[PDB]
Amino acid sequence: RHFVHQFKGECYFTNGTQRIRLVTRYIYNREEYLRFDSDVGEYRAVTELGRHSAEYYNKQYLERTRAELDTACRHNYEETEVPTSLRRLEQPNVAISLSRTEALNHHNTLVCSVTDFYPAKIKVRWFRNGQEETVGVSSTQLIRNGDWTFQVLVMLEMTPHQEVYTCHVEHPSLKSPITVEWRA
Amino acid sequence: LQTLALEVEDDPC
Amino acid sequence: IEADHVGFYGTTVYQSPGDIGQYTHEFDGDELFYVDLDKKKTVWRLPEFGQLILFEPQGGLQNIAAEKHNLGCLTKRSNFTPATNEAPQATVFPKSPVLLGQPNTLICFVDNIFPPVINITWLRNSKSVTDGVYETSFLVNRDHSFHKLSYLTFIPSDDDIYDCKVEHWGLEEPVLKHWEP
Ligand code: NA
Ligand code: NA
Repeated sequence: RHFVHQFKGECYFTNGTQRIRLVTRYIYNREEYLRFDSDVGEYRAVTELGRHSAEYYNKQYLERTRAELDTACRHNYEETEVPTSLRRLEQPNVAISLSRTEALNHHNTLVCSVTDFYPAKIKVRWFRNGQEETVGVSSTQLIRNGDWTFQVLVMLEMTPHQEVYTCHVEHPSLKSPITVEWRA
Repeated sequence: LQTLALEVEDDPC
Repeated sequence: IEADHVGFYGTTVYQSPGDIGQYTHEFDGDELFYVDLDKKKTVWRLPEFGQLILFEPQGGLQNIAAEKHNLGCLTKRSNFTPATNEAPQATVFPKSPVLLGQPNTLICFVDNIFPPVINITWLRNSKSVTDGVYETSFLVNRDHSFHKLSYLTFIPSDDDIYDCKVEHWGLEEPVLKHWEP
């Protein structure tokens, strides 16, 4: 038999620190039983396991827990995330591969691999002879590598004829977009 | 510059 | 909850038996640091962040002690209801497009981990590989399970086959996820 307890402190930020919401969670195994939520303003029992806990936490800790919206959430964001997490900029690498061996008049997929970028915001577009492609484009979910970089693969359904295909990538880390060409 | 914990508060038992 | 950014601060896990604890911060879903509880040291995922930002480990040790206490109270109050073992799910993918002869990293992403005890190991041609490997902390999920990533740095070759092997109490047999160029 194994037993687990978790505590989660969560600071949600909108428009910098103009809007902050603090949520703390007390969890037994995987059951959240007690929660503070700054939008509520007090602790509440989430399940019966926390029924008598919520009154005690409100009586003993509530002023400190509310104060943490400023002393922890706002402080950590303005003083420490602004100069580290929020200024990190990693430029994407862009490569194009064909899914299947190239054959005239045969269906294929062009894959634009966009890798190692940060932050997550990115715009990837496929072009054919300068014409943006709408239908036949698909994308993997954004893949979190766990090392503070992302990757995404953007696919284009196509059929090689006779001409030129371009993957186009815009990202906050780039002064100008990246373009990579493939010729049929 | 220092980042601070959100504090775990003690259950009453 | 919609937001532009999310910080996870004070994040603490404690488990018994075994006195297993973890303290982490995260920002927008990536690990800022964990506190090494044996060495009482803050270990930042990006070292340059920790050169600029101080986290005193005592704050992590305090939360760990409070969670050890809370684990004690809640196990008794639940009448010693034990954790349910989940079956983790694993996937392997490369960090960058694979080119023979060019260094790369295999990433074994393991999800639905609960309780947070696991053994993730790599095999090359069915033989254990440990040099250079590193893994993340247990990163939290919204459903209060965990995920973890392991990294194998390697040079791709046509003659090498890789597996990520995952052992966990919620698996009858070890999970083996294959990858090759
Ligand atoms: Na108080
Ligand atoms: Na674009």
